[PDB]
Amino acid sequence: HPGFALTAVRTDTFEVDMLLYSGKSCTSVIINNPIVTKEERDISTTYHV
Amino acid sequence: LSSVLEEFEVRCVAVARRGYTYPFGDRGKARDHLAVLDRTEFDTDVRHDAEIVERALVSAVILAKMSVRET
Amino acid sequence: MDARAVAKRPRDPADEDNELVTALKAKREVNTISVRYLYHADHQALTARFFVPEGLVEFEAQPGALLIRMETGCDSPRHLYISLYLLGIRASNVSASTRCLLESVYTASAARAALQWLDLGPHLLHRRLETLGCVKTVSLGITSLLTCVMRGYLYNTLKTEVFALMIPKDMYLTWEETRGRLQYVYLIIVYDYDGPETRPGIYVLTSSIAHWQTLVDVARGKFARERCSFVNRRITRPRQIPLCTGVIQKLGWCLADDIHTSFLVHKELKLSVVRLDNFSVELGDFREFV
Amino acid sequence: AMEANIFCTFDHKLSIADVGKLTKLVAAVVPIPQRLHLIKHYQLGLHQFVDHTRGYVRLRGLLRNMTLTLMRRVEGNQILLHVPTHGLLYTVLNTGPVTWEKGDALCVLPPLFHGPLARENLLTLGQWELVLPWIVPMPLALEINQRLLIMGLFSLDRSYEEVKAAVQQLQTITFRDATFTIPDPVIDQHLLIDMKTACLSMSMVANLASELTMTYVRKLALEDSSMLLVKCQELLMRLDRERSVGEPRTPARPQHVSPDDEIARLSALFVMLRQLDDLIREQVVFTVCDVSPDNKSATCIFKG
Amino acid sequence: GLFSLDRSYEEVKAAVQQLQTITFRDATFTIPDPVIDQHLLIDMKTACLSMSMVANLASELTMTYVRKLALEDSSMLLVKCQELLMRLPARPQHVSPDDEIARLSALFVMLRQLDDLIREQVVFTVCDVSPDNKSATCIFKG
Repeated sequence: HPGFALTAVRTDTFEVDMLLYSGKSCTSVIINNPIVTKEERDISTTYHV
Repeated sequence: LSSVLEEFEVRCVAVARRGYTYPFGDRGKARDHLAVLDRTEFDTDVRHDAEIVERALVSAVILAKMSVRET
Repeated sequence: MDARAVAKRPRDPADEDNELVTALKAKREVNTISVRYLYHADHQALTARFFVPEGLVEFEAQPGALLIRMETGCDSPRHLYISLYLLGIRASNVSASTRCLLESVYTASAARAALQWLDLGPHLLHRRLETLGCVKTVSLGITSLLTCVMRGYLYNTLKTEVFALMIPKDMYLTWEETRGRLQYVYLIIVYDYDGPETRPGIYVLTSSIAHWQTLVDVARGKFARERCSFVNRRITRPRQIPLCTGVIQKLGWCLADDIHTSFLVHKELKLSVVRLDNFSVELGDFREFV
Repeated sequence: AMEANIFCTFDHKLSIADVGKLTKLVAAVVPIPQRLHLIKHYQLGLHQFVDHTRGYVRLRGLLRNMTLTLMRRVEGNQILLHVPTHGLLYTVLNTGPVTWEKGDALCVLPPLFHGPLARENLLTLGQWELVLPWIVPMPLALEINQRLLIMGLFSLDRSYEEVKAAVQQLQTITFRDATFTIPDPVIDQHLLIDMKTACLSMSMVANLASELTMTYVRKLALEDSSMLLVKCQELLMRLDRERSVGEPRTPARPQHVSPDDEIARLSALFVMLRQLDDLIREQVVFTVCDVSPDNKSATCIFKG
Repeated sequence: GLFSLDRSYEEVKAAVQQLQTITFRDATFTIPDPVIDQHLLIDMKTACLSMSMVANLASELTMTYVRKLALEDSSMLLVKCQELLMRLPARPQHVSPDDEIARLSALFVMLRQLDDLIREQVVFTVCDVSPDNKSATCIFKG
């Protein structure tokens, strides 16, 4: 035994399945209509809604 | 030996001038002997000179053998 | 072989319904998505998204700044996107007061890694760089996703606003006292030679000249002093053979009349810069010369 | 309207398995010797330029004049081949050995497959095959073109081990990702005429230029403009070590010389550069932006 | 512009009478009044400075490559080279793969700026030629 005490710390990962309660009409969700922008990959043409 | 001893570093450093340039099949191995080659010095005591010579020639001949692909 | 068809004027794509609308029309279904108009459908300009570290975001939130790839030994990352401003701390052309100014803003380990990478190698900087274009629509985040123009005009989405290229006033210089109605923009590294290291000398030289012959020749006027520094080094150091004296590459072109003095605003620090406005991009490549 | 394209057909019949091998090449460059419409497959590809005694220089010297063209859509009995337009986007396959990082300046070079077999054979057809040029980043092309030019100078002296080892290193390039060794131009103990024409194109300027510049620098030096001409005169000595306490401070210069024969040496000097001109300047032909995952497909604006 | 200096003025007339003519593509042509000028003097200095620097870039073996060839091989192309060069195996002095590739890459820098003084930017690249030869289609406009 040396003269040193040792105090290791160690984090532990636990999977958790949270429940989430909230009151009715707690927040608004104003939304614009979705829109399709067009890119141009040289063969296939990707979009971005 | 002090007359030869000063000249000895000149011929020793001259080998490094060509050792960095000459091609090899494993440049990273020959570079280690080149690094030891440039660190050579001389202790104030005369007795230490005999050891540095073996530290140099052994590291140097391993480089020279590769030029002819000697085993 | 329809004679009525060859006489037709070409049909505009806009005259036809959008390609998504042409599919929905056959089923007459109405999706919730608004396919009535396709945004970004009209851009001659080319762009690409580039992930960037957050430690280089400064002096880039304003649209219009050069992106230059910089490979450096390790594969993690294989490349880095230096700002033209971040490279100016290495430039000898920058004023000592201006150099101390912005360099304090680049107080990040990622930006600090750039200055270390310029030091590690004997190899000259100009071959390590490759211009990608100019900043547009910064993502602004923990890991910014900068968009960069490969060709054409810089501008805001839907062409609501035309982005202006920003170049610092110190790097900018002129040759002829009478600008033409049009002049091409050039990025021009110019090494000046010195004992311990060959210091870079950044410049941006807009000029009405386009032909490569007359461009490099008028460049030898003001830069003749660097040529004497190079020829002197060529005989000074046998078995030491630096290449070139300066490097030119086309950066694009501008209307010249748009040019005027301006200043950036970031971190409560104004920084005067020449302001190219309608800067269409026309990237070229570095051209070695003495 | 249909996009403008180049139709092409095979005189040979195609097996159903053979048609599927072309599907991998749908997004790859296919060089064409000359712009046309209908084209026989014998004209198609770089394979028609294959030669025995001719070296690598013959391929690149003719490939520079060739019209690069993308593969478009195989029709079975016909093959479309759209020609890229300058300033516009066009996909290209990563046929080249090296992986393509974003923004790299691609350029075309003839293939340089070496000794041991790798992936290569694909389209045997009538004792004929569709080879394709390598597409390479610009900085590597600056190196690969130079490695051949040095090994051609060493073709004269295989006898000594020192050159025999030094050629092996230039034969083996070392860069990022996988290395790909460059095949030796030397063969049958004698250099090929194309590399010999290239080595002679440099060897003339390497020597003939030395004694011809001496006549003219001395007279321009009196004008004393930028003062560089006086310092340039010391460069002419081509010394490495500082001069020993002996002659000559002045560079060597031709004596007498026939009045008209001196004119012939000047015209002979520049003409060698024209044979070397194909090697003097690599040129970008593609500029990639975003790169597809697994370093296969690419998105490149066309150049040239 | 090079020949005119360091030479007798009457000797220059013998060259100007003939160098102005060109027999390219069978048909002859003639330059309209060539004159040495300050416009050429900058073209002289750019060549005398560039070509002189090329002399201090060839390797000691690369300059010897001619003499190495004539001792072992000869051809009709080489026979003309023997007259152009100065009047009058063995170990290479050194063979460094790094020193050689470095001097070679710097040598191309001098040439790319050297060729361009006689080169011009391409204005057109023909693809097809009409039988009348009056006109033809082209690519790569200036």
